Parts: sequence; C-alpha cells; structure tokens
Amino acid sequence: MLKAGVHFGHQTRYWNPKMKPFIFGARNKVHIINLEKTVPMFNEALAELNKIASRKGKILFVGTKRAASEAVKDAALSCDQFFVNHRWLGGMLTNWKTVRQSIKRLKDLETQS
RNA sequence: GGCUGUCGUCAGCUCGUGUUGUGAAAUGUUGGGUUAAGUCCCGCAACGAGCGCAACCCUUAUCCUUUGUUGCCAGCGGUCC
Ligand SMILES: [Mg+2]
Ligand SMILES: [Mg+2]
Repeated sequence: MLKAGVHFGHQTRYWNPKMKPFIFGARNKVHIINLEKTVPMFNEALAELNKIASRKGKILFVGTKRAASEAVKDAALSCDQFFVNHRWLGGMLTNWKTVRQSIKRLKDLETQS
C-alpha cells in the first residue's frame, strides 16, 4: 500500500475531530495519519483528476506559504495546468470577471517589459 | 438661480464587482511602518474605480539659444566729463 515513502503527518493536539476516520495516530504527543487510507484515496482522487484532464480541463494549483511556493511553480508549471504560489487574491475565482482585467494589465506590461 | 464665506488646502468622501450578516450594514477605506497627504511600502476577502492629494499653470533663483532700440559701454578714438 504505502507507495508514499515519507509524510507521516504532523500537528499534535491542535487537531480536528472531523479527521478521526483517516487517523491511526498517537505518538510522542502527536498524531500519525493512516497508511491504508492515504493510499486508497488516490482511488477516487487521481481517477477523476486524470479524466477531466483527458476531457481538456484547466487545473490550477494552490499553495501559498514560502515553504512550497516555487515548489508549485514546477511540473504544475509544465502542463496545461496553472498555479498560485503567493497571495490568494480574494475573489480571483468568484469575482473572476473583475480580477480578469488585472491580468489584462500584466499582459500589457510584459508585452513591453 | 448665480455668486460668496466657513470648517479647510484640512485628508478626507464614495461607487462597481465579490465576499460576510436574516437585516440596518460591513469589507475595500482596519492593521505594521512611512509621508505635507487615503503619500507610498508591506499586509489583508477583497479586486478595481471616481472626486480629492500630487502632477500639468504662473512666478522666483542658475545657465543656454535667438534678439538688439527707446535698453547696454567692455576694448577702440574725441571730448563743451
Ligand atoms: Mg488615491
Ligand atoms: Mg493638485
């Protein structure tokens, strides 16, 4: 099952009871995730993800925090998928129809940079 | 009506969209700095915009080009200086 070498799942008491099923944990006053449930989760996850992908679908990666920021400007910045590695501008998706023309500007700047 | 004084040349006053709240409303315009300034930077469920601040206007301080009378006299002669 564990095709995933090393990511035992941090965070100690600061937990969330909604996250009981996916837990086997209890070590050194901190939770351990679950082998036999992390792996099964690709099941519904990589299945649908690589299907909508086949149907030609935009992806968009999201990962703020300067601890994996350019680590998403990566093989996510390789395919027809996209990314957000910094500040998530509130409403860039629900208010897309406004934020869109902040892009139109970016374009005008790099189109003369 | 038009025009004017006043707070005050104070740094303020608002809207679109989005989002939050049953709602009046909120956010943006909190906050950390910074500035003469809602000035700017960072931040941030906000993203942007309008009036305002600033700039564009005039004048003042240095220089340059063009211009030389009614303005000017440095080097030239003459002197009723
Ligand atoms: Mg302004
Ligand atoms: Mg002005």
